Amino acid sequence: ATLKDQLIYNLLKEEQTPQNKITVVGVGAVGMACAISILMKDLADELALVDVIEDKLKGEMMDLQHGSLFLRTPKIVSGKDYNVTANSKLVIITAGARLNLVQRNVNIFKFIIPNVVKYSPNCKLLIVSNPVDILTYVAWKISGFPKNRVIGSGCNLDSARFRYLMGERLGVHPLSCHGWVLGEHGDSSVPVWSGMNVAGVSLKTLHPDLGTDKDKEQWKEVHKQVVESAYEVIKLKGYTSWAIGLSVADLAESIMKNLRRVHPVSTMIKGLYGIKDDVFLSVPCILGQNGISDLVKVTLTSEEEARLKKSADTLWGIQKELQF
Amino acid sequence: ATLKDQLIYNLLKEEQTPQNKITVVGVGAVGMACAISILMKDLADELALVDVIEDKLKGEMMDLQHGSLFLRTPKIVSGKDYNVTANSKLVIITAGARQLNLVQRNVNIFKFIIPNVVKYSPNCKLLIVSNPVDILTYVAWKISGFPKNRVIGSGCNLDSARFRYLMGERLGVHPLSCHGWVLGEHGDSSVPVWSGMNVAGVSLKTLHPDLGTDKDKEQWKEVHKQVVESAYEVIKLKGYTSWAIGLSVADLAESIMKNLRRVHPVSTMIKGLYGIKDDVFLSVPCILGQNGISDLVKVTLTSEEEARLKKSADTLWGIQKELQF
Amino acid sequence: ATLKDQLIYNLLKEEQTPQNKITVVGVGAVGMACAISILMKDLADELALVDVIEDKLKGEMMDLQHGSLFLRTPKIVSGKDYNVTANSKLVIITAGARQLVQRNVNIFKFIIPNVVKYSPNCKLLIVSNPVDILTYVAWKISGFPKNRVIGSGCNLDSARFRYLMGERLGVHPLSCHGWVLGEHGDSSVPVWSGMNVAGVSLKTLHPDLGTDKDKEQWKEVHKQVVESAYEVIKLKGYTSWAIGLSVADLAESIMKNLRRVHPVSTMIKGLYGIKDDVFLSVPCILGQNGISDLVKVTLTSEEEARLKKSADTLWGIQKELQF
Amino acid sequence: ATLKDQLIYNLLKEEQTPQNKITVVGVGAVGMACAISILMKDLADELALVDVIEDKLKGEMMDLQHGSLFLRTPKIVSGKDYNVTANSKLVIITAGARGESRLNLVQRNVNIFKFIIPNVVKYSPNCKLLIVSNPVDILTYVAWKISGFPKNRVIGSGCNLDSARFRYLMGERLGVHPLSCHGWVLGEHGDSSVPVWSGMNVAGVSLKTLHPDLGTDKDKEQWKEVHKQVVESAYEVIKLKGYTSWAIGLSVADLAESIMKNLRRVHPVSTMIKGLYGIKDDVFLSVPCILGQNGISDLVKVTLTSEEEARLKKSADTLWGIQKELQF
Ligand SMILES: NC(=O)C1=CN([C@@H]2O[C@H](COP(=O)(O)OP(=O)(O)OC[C@H]3O[C@@H](n4cnc5c(N)ncnc54)[C@H](O)[C@@H]3O)[C@@H](O)[C@H]2O)C=CC1
Ligand SMILES: NC(=O)C1=CN([C@@H]2O[C@H](COP(=O)(O)OP(=O)(O)OC[C@H]3O[C@@H](n4cnc5c(N)ncnc54)[C@H](O)[C@@H]3O)[C@@H](O)[C@H]2O)C=CC1
Ligand SMILES: NC(=O)C1=CN([C@@H]2O[C@H](COP(=O)(O)OP(=O)(O)OC[C@H]3O[C@@H](n4cnc5c(N)ncnc54)[C@H](O)[C@@H]3O)[C@@H](O)[C@H]2O)C=CC1
Ligand SMILES: NC(=O)C1=CN([C@@H]2O[C@H](COP(=O)(O)OP(=O)(O)OC[C@H]3O[C@@H](n4cnc5c(N)ncnc54)[C@H](O)[C@@H]3O)[C@@H](O)[C@H]2O)C=CC1
Ligand SMILES: O=C1C[C@H](c2c(Cl)ccc(NC3CCOCC3)c2Cl)CC(O)=C1Sc1ccccc1Cl
Ligand SMILES: O=C1C[C@H](c2c(Cl)ccc(NC3CCOCC3)c2Cl)CC(O)=C1Sc1ccccc1Cl
Ligand SMILES: O=C1C[C@H](c2c(Cl)ccc(NC3CCOCC3)c2Cl)CC(O)=C1Sc1ccccc1Cl
Ligand SMILES: O=C1C[C@H](c2c(Cl)ccc(NC3CCOCC3)c2Cl)CC(O)=C1Sc1ccccc1Cl
Repeated sequence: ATLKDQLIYNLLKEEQTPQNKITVVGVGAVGMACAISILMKDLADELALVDVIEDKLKGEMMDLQHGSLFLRTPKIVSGKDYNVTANSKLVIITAGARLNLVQRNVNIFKFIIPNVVKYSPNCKLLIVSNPVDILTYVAWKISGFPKNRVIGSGCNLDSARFRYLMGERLGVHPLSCHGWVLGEHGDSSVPVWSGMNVAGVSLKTLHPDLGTDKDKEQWKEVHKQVVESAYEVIKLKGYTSWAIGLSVADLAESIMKNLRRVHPVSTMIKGLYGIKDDVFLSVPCILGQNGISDLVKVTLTSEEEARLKKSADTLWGIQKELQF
Repeated sequence: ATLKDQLIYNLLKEEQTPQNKITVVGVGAVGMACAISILMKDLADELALVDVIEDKLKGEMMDLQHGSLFLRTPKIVSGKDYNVTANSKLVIITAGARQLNLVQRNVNIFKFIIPNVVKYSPNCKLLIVSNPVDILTYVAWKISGFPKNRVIGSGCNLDSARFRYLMGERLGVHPLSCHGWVLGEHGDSSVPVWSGMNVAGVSLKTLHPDLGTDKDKEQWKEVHKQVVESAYEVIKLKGYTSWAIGLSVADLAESIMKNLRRVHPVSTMIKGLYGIKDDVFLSVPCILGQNGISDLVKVTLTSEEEARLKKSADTLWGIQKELQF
Repeated sequence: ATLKDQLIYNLLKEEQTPQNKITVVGVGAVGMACAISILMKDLADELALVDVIEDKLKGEMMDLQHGSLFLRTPKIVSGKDYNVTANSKLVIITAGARQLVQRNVNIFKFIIPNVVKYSPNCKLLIVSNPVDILTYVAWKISGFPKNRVIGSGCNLDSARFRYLMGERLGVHPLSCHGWVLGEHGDSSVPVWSGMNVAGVSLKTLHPDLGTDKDKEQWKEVHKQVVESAYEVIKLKGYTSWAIGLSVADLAESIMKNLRRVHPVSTMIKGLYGIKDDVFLSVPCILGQNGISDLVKVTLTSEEEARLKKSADTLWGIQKELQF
Repeated sequence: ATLKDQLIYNLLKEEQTPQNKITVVGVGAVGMACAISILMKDLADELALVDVIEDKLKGEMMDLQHGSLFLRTPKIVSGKDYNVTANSKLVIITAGARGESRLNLVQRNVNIFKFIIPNVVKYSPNCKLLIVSNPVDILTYVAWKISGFPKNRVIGSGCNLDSARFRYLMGERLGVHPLSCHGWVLGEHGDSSVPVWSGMNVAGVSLKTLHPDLGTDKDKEQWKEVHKQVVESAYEVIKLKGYTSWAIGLSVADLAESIMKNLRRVHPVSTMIKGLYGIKDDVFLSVPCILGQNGISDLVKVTLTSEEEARLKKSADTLWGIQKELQF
């Protein structure tokens, strides 16, 4: 016999499958921050890591594995083969690298998505890789999954950054500062001024110039700073990890726990705000165990609606020229 | 009136001195992992970041600041100037770089760090991470002039954390329930205490007398060898180590900030113990509270285990006596 | 030498002052739920319990003490003497039996001076009913500034409202935003204008929201907040879990200096035409100094009238109180 | 078109089976403490409450439901009908009623279990049973016999609270946190529990090695009193507040964490100890068990002294004597 057999008597020995499994595809700067944020929030009972670079993949896995004593996730596995992803509740795509970007990542997704669907056919896909709104469509098209199980990060980080800036401006915690950034993630995002409030008190009601160029306090700058900061962190640090890692983990929480909380995430907007083309844009979504079960019908101004239609038109133009 | 004045009526324009403040010196791979682990464990009400590279420092601070919505730490500040560290309860040194050269290099760095830290937070607890951790904890203690309790070195905390994971894998039991102690000099010269290795109070050395011996048919010595091998393997594979050390440092921070009085394998002034008569810092099980190392566990070591600690102490002192401050 | 001396070497046996201490006065049904909710949220490094009934007080303390292994609060102390409360950051008053005005005042006449004596720089969190009247009583006796005297007020009312709204819409209470303000209890005010999900005003989509002409009768959501309160009392005899969790949430904001907005009772003199020393619930920024700032909610003529009537009613009682 | 339809567009109505469900049977002092501890530890996505007293059950459910804003458990349901328990991963039995004999209590609670257990198995056939109701060691057997579930899916609280109280007392004595103070109380839960002095340590330093008279009557520091106080305290809390809730509530939640999360942590819980320590009868006693998604997958073979072994055999003999006279 052995010391294990000497010390421990076994009752049953079937290698039981996990119940709450999460997969992170692309153990990059973003991917690894999502991983640690998920592990510390105790959202999964099994974490699977997938990457093309086998050496980095093994090292990242081993590093997380050594922290097991301080974690409540008993199984951290990795592999270049997608067999490690089998029966994931949530699969997060943070793969690629920081029109060429579109084309390059589409080819990467051509392999990633069919492999993911092959091992976890009833999973929820959370796309992070940029352009997130275009790649969510790419994933949805390749997977053949229903629109609810294809979730794009979209304006989640944008709204997270907006609520922080608003929070600093007012000297109130971002949790209590309510604001919504919707539409196309990035530069072309839309700040919904009407929805901006603290304790149900509309900021646009108290300050009618809110978001206009006429504004003496320059509140439009709060949205400009969301865009400026993104590029500033890239200029300073070379990458972004912590803010996106935490935001992705927050979405994962609502999904894994079936919380039914409203989040600003990229979804099939076709049929809303006059949009006709198969494009994904960020709107407030109820996130549960089935992904996006319900969508909040935000009342948008003519100006706000126009911007979402223009984003949709722009995004479709690229999407129609894509070879799957 | 501004929209802020229109929306909010002020009772008092604040501001209390920081209450549960933590400072991270060196926003490197290790430093930033300590930062995120501390932020997620809701240990501080204020986090301060210090580095020589201002661009990276500002970037790392801003990135953490954007995640504020998902955090319960209302103030994340940074700066090259140590004025940002003022009134810290715990100051963590993760400064320098990866890799005698590393000793004299990091000693020179500490000659500025430590006096600046003491200047702004004179009643703080120092948590040294930068390598050689055992030597640099002494360096910090000497420069600071702080009592032995307020100078805490990471030491064999990560070593024991890695050991408990490996032991855990071997036995198919969670590392939390697998008890083992790696003590002495952090790194290659660490000591696995085979007498203390247990699960549910059942001594593994009692059941398997060959435990941690050359004749070990199951080769349990490899569990300690793998702790050393893994360290260099992660370095070969990804280029650095962050997550494992980040989590371990946060666990120590928890006992220090919350005054938990939990026992941890950390580097402390081992003079007067195990025949050591020199001013050297080695890892032993320490009770971690609001005053740092208030008490230490007197582990019964074998003549071979004691000899290793004395040899480590002799080696470490040899370097330490030739150091200039 | 003793086994303790043989096993452990001591470096220092000094100081030991509590950095994040919380005190619960009145280990009743409400008090004990506040205690467990605080302990599990890891908000204090020391918990102190005070009561007149010494037997129950010791029993409740010992029970919590046995759970120490599963907690991250190293010191749980109790006593009829307020010496146990010394150096508290937050003191919660859940003392005096449930139904009441003049009775609890006589209880406070001793509780508050004893609390101030041992923790003079603490934040007071009043839970004891009538919460709005007793917050004034505490503020008057303590002599503490407006910010360090916090009343639970409409925190539980809004918590119940957001749950009901949440059920109605099939959305989590966290994402369902609504504000119940004014006098805690029956005379509370639902602010329909502030009611929203993702910044989308429910009153904008449904103009009949919280009126009599509402075919969906959303005015029932507020009625049910009041009805439920009395229903839980009819069914289980008391209320503990809902209030315990709500008090812990306020405690979190205070202890961690979060600066989050909460519906809590504060000195409302100078707002909505109120000229008297009365405490009513308004959205307040909660931190290390308590109520540092308050949100100036735009109220309708009817909403304002209700708050003025509550203020008038509350002052009428308060002016006839002997101090 | 209602305000809900105006505000929210629906993608799917697709209501799925609860993934991480927990059921609490008996919303008493113990039951409700287990409930709040579980809710705050974010272990379930659905909590179901069952009791005979419909009014108290509705009130307890509504009270928890109002706290939903401060919780991460989206569904809190209750009912006298066990249809509410359907698809529960873990079912906890805290259904009982605490100047009566111990034999009156056994058959009293067996009559109660004769309805509870078949109803639980009917709606959640692949669940893990966590027995709390006293005598826990006897009632875990009763549940196992009625359910027909394998040994692993029938978990009794046993000496979990006993060890939790012991580690607190040891912790106070040494001025070290209970987490860092390691000790094991095994065997029959209650008065007849066994303190395993060989396993008593801090940082792997055996206390019995440093102090050989540890736990003996010889003991100059009288460490055996640490175990006596575990028993004395139990009755003292009962004398003082009339019941015990917080300590047991937290302990049950800790077990639930290991089960729900499949942590594979070692816990002192009651399991069938047949063919171990010379016991040949179908009896459940507390030993260190590895708790995962399948319940008790493995058990730690603790080296016991002749005296320690004798106590476990005597407990087993006593427990079987009652168990063989029971009707099912
Ligand atoms: N709010 C949002 O939606 C945000 C999105 N992002 C995006 O996240 C993505 C990832 O960013 P970083 O991690 O910083 O990039 P990176 O360069 O650090 O990491 C990408 C990783 O993916 C791996 N990878 C490449 N091809 C792969 C394949 N076929 N299968 C699996 N793994 C593969 C690479 O080896 C690398 O480890 C980018 O597209 C970036 O723009 C970044 C910030 C915010
Ligand atoms: N168990 C343990 O004790 C472990 C200790 N370590 C050690 O931690 C240390 C840091 O490692 P990494 O972060 O990976 O190195 P790194 O190269 O990523 O980071 C060091 C950082 O310190 C900064 N720095 C340098 N001089 C400074 C000064 N005067 N003031 C402030 N900041 C300064 C650098 O700019 C850099 O950002 C190393 O000495 C390493 O050996 C690593 C792993 C485990
Ligand atoms: N949202 C809110 O503001 C709510 C407020 N409450 C209120 O909380 C209060 C407490 O309720 P329960 O705990 O259910 O009452 P209870 O009858 O269970 O408990 C009150 C406790 O205070 C103790 N006590 C009495 N005089 C004392 C003194 N001088 N010093 C210290 N302790 C003393 C009693 O011995 C008893 O243990 C009531 O006034 C009740 O109306 C209840 C629910 C919600
Ligand atoms: N370490 C351990 O194992 C401990 C076990 N216990 C035990 O826990 C049990 C419960 O204790 P308390 O809650 O204080 O008792 P209690 O009197 O407060 O509560 C028992 C509850 O079960 C309900 N109940 C009765 N018959 C039922 C049935 N057929 N179906 C569903 N519910 C039913 C009652 O209506 C009541 O609400 C007792 O047997 C007690 O000895 C207590 C402390 C520690
Ligand atoms: O989408 C990203 C990706 C981003 C990033 C990465 Cl990871 C890498 C590169 C860039 N940009 C540049 C770098 C060189 O010059 C052209 C493109 C960006 Cl912008 C890092 C980042 O923060 C975000 S979020 C965001 C981006 C723009 C506006 C608003 C928001 Cl919220
Ligand atoms: O102390 C460290 C520092 C270490 C590290 C870092 Cl951060 C960076 C580099 C190295 N290796 C090399 C690099 C060039 O050639 C000589 C040294 C190591 Cl080894 C990375 C690491 O894991 C640990 S912990 C450890 C180290 C050795 C044995 C046991 C343990 Cl627990
Ligand atoms: O203030 C309280 C105290 C309350 C309680 C307690 Cl703790 C004790 C007793 C009662 N009522 C009765 C009991 C029998 O007949 C007379 C008085 C109430 Cl109503 C329990 C409780 O839920 C609240 S909050 C509330 C009260 C009324 C409307 C809206 C809200 Cl939010
Ligand atoms: O099992 C229980 C049930 C217990 C309890 C309750 Cl809830 C109620 C009553 C009693 N005793 C007596 C008192 C009056 O006459 C009949 C029975 C006990 Cl003992 C309360 C309690 O703490 C425990 S744990 C325990 C019990 C005895 C020794 C050691 C431990 Cl760890």
